[PDB]
Amino acid sequence: DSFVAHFREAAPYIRQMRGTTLVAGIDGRLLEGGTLNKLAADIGLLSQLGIRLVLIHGAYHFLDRLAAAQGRTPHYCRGLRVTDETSLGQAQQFAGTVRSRFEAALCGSSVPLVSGNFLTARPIGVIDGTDMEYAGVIRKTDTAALRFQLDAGNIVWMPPLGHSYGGKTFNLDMVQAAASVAVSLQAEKLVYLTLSDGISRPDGTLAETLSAQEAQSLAEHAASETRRLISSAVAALEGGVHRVQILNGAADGSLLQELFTRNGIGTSIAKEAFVSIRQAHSGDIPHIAALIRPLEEQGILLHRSREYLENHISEFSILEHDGNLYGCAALKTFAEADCGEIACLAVSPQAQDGGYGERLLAHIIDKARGIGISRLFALSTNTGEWFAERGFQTASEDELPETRRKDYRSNGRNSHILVRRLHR
Amino acid sequence: DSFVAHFREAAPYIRQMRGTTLVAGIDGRLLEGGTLNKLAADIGLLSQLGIRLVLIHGAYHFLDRLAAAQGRTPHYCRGLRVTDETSLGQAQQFAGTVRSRFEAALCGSSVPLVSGNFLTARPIGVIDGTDMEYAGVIRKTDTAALRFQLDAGNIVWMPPLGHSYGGKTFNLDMVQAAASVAVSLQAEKLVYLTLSDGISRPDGTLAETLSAQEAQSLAEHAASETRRLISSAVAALEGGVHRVQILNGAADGSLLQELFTRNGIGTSIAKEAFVSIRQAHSGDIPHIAALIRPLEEQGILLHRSREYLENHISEFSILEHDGNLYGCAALKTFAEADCGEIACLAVSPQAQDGGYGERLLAHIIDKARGIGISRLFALSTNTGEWFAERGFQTASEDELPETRRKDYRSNGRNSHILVRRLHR
Amino acid sequence: DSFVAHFREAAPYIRQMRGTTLVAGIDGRLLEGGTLNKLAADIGLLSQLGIRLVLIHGAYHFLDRLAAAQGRTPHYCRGLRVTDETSLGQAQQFAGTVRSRFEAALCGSSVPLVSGNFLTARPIGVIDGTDMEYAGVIRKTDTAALRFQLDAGNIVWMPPLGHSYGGKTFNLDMVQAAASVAVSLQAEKLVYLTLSDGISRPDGTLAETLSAQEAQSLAEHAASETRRLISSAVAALEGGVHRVQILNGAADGSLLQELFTRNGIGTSIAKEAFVSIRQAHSGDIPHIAALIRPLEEQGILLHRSREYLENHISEFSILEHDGNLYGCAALKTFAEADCGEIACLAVSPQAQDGGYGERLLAHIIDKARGIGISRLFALSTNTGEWFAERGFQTASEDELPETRRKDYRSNGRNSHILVRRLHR
Amino acid sequence: DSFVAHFREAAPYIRQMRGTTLVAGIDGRLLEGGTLNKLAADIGLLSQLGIRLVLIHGAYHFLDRLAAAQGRTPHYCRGLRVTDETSLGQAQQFAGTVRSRFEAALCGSSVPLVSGNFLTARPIGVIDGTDMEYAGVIRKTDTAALRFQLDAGNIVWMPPLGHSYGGKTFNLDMVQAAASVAVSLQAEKLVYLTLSDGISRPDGTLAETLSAQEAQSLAEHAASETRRLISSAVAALEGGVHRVQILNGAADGSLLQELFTRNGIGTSIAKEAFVSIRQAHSGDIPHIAALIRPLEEQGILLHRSREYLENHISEFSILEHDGNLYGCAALKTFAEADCGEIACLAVSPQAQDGGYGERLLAHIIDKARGIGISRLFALSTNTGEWFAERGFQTASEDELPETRRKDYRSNGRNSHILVRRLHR
Ligand SMILES: CC(=O)SCCNC(=O)CCNC(=O)[C@@H](O)C(C)(C)COP(=O)(O)OP(=O)(O)OC[C@H]1O[C@@H](n2cnc3c(N)ncnc32)[C@H](O)[C@@H]1OP(=O)(O)O
Ligand SMILES: CC(=O)SCCNC(=O)CCNC(=O)[C@@H](O)C(C)(C)COP(=O)(O)OP(=O)(O)OC[C@H]1O[C@@H](n2cnc3c(N)ncnc32)[C@H](O)[C@@H]1OP(=O)(O)O
Ligand SMILES: CC(=O)SCCNC(=O)CCNC(=O)[C@@H](O)C(C)(C)COP(=O)(O)OP(=O)(O)OC[C@H]1O[C@@H](n2cnc3c(N)ncnc32)[C@H](O)[C@@H]1OP(=O)(O)O
Ligand SMILES: CC(=O)SCCNC(=O)CCNC(=O)[C@@H](O)C(C)(C)COP(=O)(O)OP(=O)(O)OC[C@H]1O[C@@H](n2cnc3c(N)ncnc32)[C@H](O)[C@@H]1OP(=O)(O)O
Repeated sequence: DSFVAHFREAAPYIRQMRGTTLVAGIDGRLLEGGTLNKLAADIGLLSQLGIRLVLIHGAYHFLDRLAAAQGRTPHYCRGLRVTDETSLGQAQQFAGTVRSRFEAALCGSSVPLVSGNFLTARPIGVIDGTDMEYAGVIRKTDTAALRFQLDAGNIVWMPPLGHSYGGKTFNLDMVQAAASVAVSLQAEKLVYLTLSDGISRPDGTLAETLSAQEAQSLAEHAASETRRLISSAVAALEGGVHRVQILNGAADGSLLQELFTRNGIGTSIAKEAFVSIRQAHSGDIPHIAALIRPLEEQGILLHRSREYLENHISEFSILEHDGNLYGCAALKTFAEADCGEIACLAVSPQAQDGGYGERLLAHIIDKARGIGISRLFALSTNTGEWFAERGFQTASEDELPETRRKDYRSNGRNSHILVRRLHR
Repeated sequence: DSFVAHFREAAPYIRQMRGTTLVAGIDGRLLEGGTLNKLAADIGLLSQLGIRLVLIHGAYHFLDRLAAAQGRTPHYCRGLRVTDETSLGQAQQFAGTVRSRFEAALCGSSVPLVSGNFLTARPIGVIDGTDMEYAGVIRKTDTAALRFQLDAGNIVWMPPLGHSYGGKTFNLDMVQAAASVAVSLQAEKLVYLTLSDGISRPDGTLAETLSAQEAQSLAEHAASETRRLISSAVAALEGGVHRVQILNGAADGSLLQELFTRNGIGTSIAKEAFVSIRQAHSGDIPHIAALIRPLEEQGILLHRSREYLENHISEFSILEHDGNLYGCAALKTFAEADCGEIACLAVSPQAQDGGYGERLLAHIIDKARGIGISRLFALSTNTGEWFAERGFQTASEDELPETRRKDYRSNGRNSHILVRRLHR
Repeated sequence: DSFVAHFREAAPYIRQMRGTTLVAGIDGRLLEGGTLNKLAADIGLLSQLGIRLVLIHGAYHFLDRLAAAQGRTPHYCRGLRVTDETSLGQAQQFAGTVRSRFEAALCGSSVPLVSGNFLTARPIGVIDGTDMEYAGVIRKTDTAALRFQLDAGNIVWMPPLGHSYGGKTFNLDMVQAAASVAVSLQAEKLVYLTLSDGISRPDGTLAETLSAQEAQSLAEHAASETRRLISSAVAALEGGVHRVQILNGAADGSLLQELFTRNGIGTSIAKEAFVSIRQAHSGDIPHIAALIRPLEEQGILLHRSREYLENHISEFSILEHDGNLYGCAALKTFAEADCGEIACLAVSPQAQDGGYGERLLAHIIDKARGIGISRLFALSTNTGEWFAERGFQTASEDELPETRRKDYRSNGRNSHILVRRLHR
Repeated sequence: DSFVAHFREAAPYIRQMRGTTLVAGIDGRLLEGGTLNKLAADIGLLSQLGIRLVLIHGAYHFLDRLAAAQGRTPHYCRGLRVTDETSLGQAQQFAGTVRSRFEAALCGSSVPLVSGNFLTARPIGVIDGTDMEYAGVIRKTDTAALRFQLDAGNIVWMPPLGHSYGGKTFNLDMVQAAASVAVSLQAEKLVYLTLSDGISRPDGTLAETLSAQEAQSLAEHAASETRRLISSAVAALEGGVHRVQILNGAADGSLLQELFTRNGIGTSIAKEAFVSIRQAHSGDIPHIAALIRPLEEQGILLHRSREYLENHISEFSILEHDGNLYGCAALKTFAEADCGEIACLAVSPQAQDGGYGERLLAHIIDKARGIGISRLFALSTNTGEWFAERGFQTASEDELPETRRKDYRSNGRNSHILVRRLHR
């Protein structure tokens, strides 16, 4: 399209991303090519948009491309890399050349860029018999100092090197280090810039959007490298990071396409919290009753009787935690096979505003879908916009299933009626 | 001595140094030896004492120790270094290894250390026919960003590398770069840590304390390397830096001995501002008269007559600028050859508090010294402590030269009498 | 030694002390002598080093030296002082002269010094029949206002006087007031400057370092004055203050020697928290098992069997709280009587980072010492530096007790071996 | 009146006083009586109203009431006080008792009150032969530290004591010290709380409102004590203080009545800047012409001709500085003896907004008054509210002097007409 249409398309994601923190793990290959000026520029822009940036790069591949040309062969283990003194020394060289060239590339074509001693490392030690020598993992990250630079508006640049209190230096694994830094900062987003296009499924298809479970279950059959991504992306989510993303850093302007279109072009991973939602039974009736009574009493929910719940308990879903129930929601069916109706949606006032509402609606929508329903009605007297704001369009008596149009007239509430269309 | 005596000796310099900025130019040799853990520790301490630190290191010697072992020979010019692409690339390697090892050394045996893209460079260009290729000099230093890190309490670490807006990188001369950064920050002190003990004089003697003139005149006969120090130290002073210092970074704990003892152990350089102080003549009498009248009229200065100034004008010194006079001061002599007396010391109220007072006293003391006087009296009614605070001890009528003891009794002012001893 | 050696010796304590708060209770005798210029200077320095200072002085002795010369005799009670209106009035005089002279002494030989109405007092009331009249104790300290002055870098000076909301003034006991102010500020250190050298033991020996228990048990046989110190020093520790210290304010530069040498020269008191550490029994095995399993499973701890723990349960120590166990650690012995080995050291992840690790190592070291062991080995695969950092030096297969060298080869883990020497 | 009417009366002065600084010099007698609780309360309130308070008290009278009861007699000189060591020591006692009791009184019947070492003193030295011993005057006030406490909302309390850098203490004269502190802070108001009702005139009348000149000329015949007030109040004004005030601190709630009523009850002093305003002559015509032309050209001022100014130059006043003119203003008279008219009022755009406008109107009003005019008209097309806002009420053609009503109709401008009444 036109410039304007594209700019307006990006606007909502610009809104979201603003004043948010984003930790980028970057493959060290991308710091050498012509792939460098391009992505320095894209990072520049990210800065220009009020995004707080932390950047970490790896060095494994450079190290190896020096081992190879040297006669030496690299040993990895549990996926990590045995780093001797000489190659630890070469990684400090590499970090100096990559940071300086990223800087030059960042300056010409003035964004404040900063670096410091934020990471303290300790040696991974020995694994399965094998000494990881100078392979480190992060022991203690200085979260305050970093916030402080990011507060100032500075982009933070981190090499894959931590220091120990014995005055030693340890090579860090970029992929797990970026995950750990993101967890410390509670970053809204962790972005891994790799050399592939996201993460594939069994047969060839690039996985757009994945839950942590689904990612988890891809890994059973996936190549070891992408196995390590997912495991680090899973641990990050579990640690607090709202969203992790895998892209191809080599594919021109991929970074921008991911962040600022509904599409994206790589893979995106997110963890739903635990939300036991189960089909109700006669045991739950006093609980639903207690929850729902005061809302009836206030005119928010249609009067009911215990008889109705006894005889209708199979259209009810409940949301529980540690036994106790915090929500419920019903689905009514009708003579018309295309229609459903979500009713008696409620959540404890004390567990309100945490997404329980949304999870119950989702659950009933999947329940409705799974039985052929393509039009979900909601009839509400004081909560219409909650539904309006979640895909429900305004409707009318005459659009309702015949019998419901009946009960609507004779119940007297003059509630607002809404429908949402559900597809294949 | 004991710990306590040493700690109390350091206290006054600790007072001075606190919250003050200090830019250290460091020879890159000192970043490799066992000379590294030692001086990381001393810099640590400096930090611990509330000193704002900027650190810059050179790379010339490392570069050369790579040219030599390569077959290549290094060309310098007007004292600077022709840096080709390959050696520019090696200086980025060097900076990564030196910053990482200084860090490790700084961490073990936690001080906040920071680095960023504060320098923009431009190529020195061509000199006397010779292309300096990638030899840069600083074009624009980001003074705000630096203050901001130093305000936070961070030690700033700078490599000898600036970036251009064409996305190129230029090797910087440490010695002149540290001078330029210090000038930008208006640092109170610029410290060059070298491999010699300060700067020698003609015959062998280490020059403790030098004015910029005196340094300037040593350089006519001095080795080119120390010639370049002095020229950069001179330009720094002229630019605002209150004090520049040359030490031996290799000599264990030299840094600490310089800053925190009256002694020091290297050389220290400072510029007096311009202070035309000349022997008065009959032309100045109305000016002195005008200056001095209102103070007489107030009881601060002994009454006088124009006759006295006419006939006594040769014991008077005046301080001038752009013709106009801002101060004067007399020296009286007596039958006793060991005695003098500073009198009629005065400075315009509008040029007060800038050191003019002090310069006039100094000048009369040199005048007194040069004629064999070893005891300078001052007789003041409302300004005793100005003299007390500058080496004058309390005295009495009976200590005065006989005739002055006479005039003292019969002038009636009951001014306080002070003396200062002056030696060989 | 030399200046440099002394300065480097002080550096680590300078590091510690920086930005830390220190409340000094000062005997009012020390505010009169030649002991005043000396310790104003030392306090000056303390300021110069970034230490936040609160200062409180007493007046009892001055009051008494006025009662005596007056005919009057002073009555104390439960160790405190009955202050009538007239002597309350004289303590306000004393505070004005002592604050003014401390100031003058502080200014000449410029540190920001501040004072205000931070203390509200209430009357101690009546004790054992006796009216303490104008003897107050602190009712409410304005902790915010004080932090605020200390944040500004000001030294706070407090007289032993609080005000009541009835508009009355109450004399405060310096020793207990300094303890209360320190508790409010949660100061890292409380320092009492007295006229003796610390606190003695039964027979003559100056007690260098004491736990609160040990101090507590000295007091059963100690002179009443030092009894009151310890009781106030104990309550301070219990209240949060990390460390309280008793010195001789009269002994020149004692203050500096305490803070900045390993030695010190007075007495120092600290409270260990509660840390039930007991010899394990067959009941603890499932708990240790549960703790230790997942670490085995991860390769951090040597595989074991329940049989081993059943038959080896006597070399195990466990750390408990409210029944539940949070840590364990074993000591192995060998045919060589000089050798031991700490093994199976572990702490719950949820109670990690609170010093439990350290307490278990300490406990096993005392256990090893008490049975003649002078060389403690530790064999760790992924936790060597935890031991390196706590007095363990690197070792080798050949240094191990013969049998352990055996098991080491044939267990296959290629863990790192460390030893620590333990003396008499 | 009623509470409401009084509160509304105070409101406008509350507006003015808010966030403004007020330095109070307080006679030390007022710190002892029942006059203490009363004025602590009134100062309290002042604080409660957002007024930044600095308070300084004297001690002379207490000192003397100790000299008298001792046999000793006090010597003053040029109005100041010879303070020996013993009485310097007693003033430190006095300051401790007065600050403590003011505090108690301030607390009961919680306002933050602060004190520190803001003053450095130097000895007045010797005057007219006489040694002022420990009589000091302020050498350097720490203006930053004080602003900083006042910024925090703290009331600052200062004793009449400064310290020297020789570690000595000097008694300060409250009256001149408060003037010097006020000048440093550029305080909006300096308030001297004495034991009389303001400053009298020749015959008995309390002087309400005085210019610095008028105060100056009262002093030729005034008692020495009030002579010293005026001289210190004059120097303060000249130094920047907008307004100094003399009250009776003993008269209950005088402080409040001064600040918050149009009345006041003591005396108030203010300095007009220099404002050469002189009757114009034929020399000024080109200058007025140049000033006034562009405003005519814009429709702001009635067209004129040079002829009119030539023949009418005697009704013109001009405001000059260094020769150059910055303003002018005319007064027209009419057949009606009660009428005047201010016209052709103008000020250079470059000297606008500094009160020149106001000074010209004032000058013409005095000119009009002095010739019997009781109704000043102003006819303006684009500047009515400037006049509305300065005592002019709206009027109409028919209210104008007959001839002016004529010229008004036939000039065509439909300017707005305003009048101001002027009385005896
Ligand atoms: C068809 C029907 O069943 S009609 C009956 C609907 N149920 C009721 O009205 C019961 C009373 N209300 C509730 O119980 C509400 O908590 C629910 C069920 C609507 C939503 O529960 P939650 O767990 O709080 O839902 P969820 O957390 O997903 O959404 C919370 C958001 O809904 C918004 N919301 C809550 N009530 C309303 C409302 N009455 N109108 C508009 N928005 C609302 C909240 O403000 C909150 O806003 P936010 O996104 O800006 O923070
Ligand atoms: C023996 C004799 O001639 S007696 C006559 C001495 N002359 C007079 O008293 C004339 C009146 N005073 C002056 O003219 C003063 O300016 C002088 C001549 C004493 C000093 O002139 P400056 O150029 O201001 O001297 P300089 O700048 O070196 O020192 C200024 C410092 O002196 C301090 N100083 C100035 N006057 C005095 C004083 N009367 N007492 C104590 N210290 C003083 C100022 O406070 C300033 O203090 P700082 O170091 O804290 O900022
Ligand atoms: C010989 C042997 O038994 S080998 C087996 C050692 N045990 C294990 O490795 C079990 C896994 N690790 C643990 O259980 C760790 O908690 C322990 C036992 C080593 C220490 O427990 P804690 O109660 O946390 O000890 P403590 O609180 O005294 O010390 C905590 C500090 O140790 C540091 N530390 C923890 N693990 C390590 C490690 N693997 N390497 C280096 N330092 C470490 C922590 O970072 C923390 O650092 P800090 O001082 O900068 O805050
Ligand atoms: C009857 C007659 O002579 S009509 C002709 C009046 N003269 C003109 O209009 C000439 C154009 N204006 C001027 O020359 C204006 O500067 C003057 C003469 C009105 C005032 O001159 P100043 O020296 O600026 O007067 P002064 O400093 O006492 O007052 C300045 C204030 O007047 C206010 N003021 C200035 N012009 C106007 C205006 N046109 N209307 C309302 N208020 C105004 C300014 O905003 C300023 O406001 P402040 O008090 O909020 O800061």
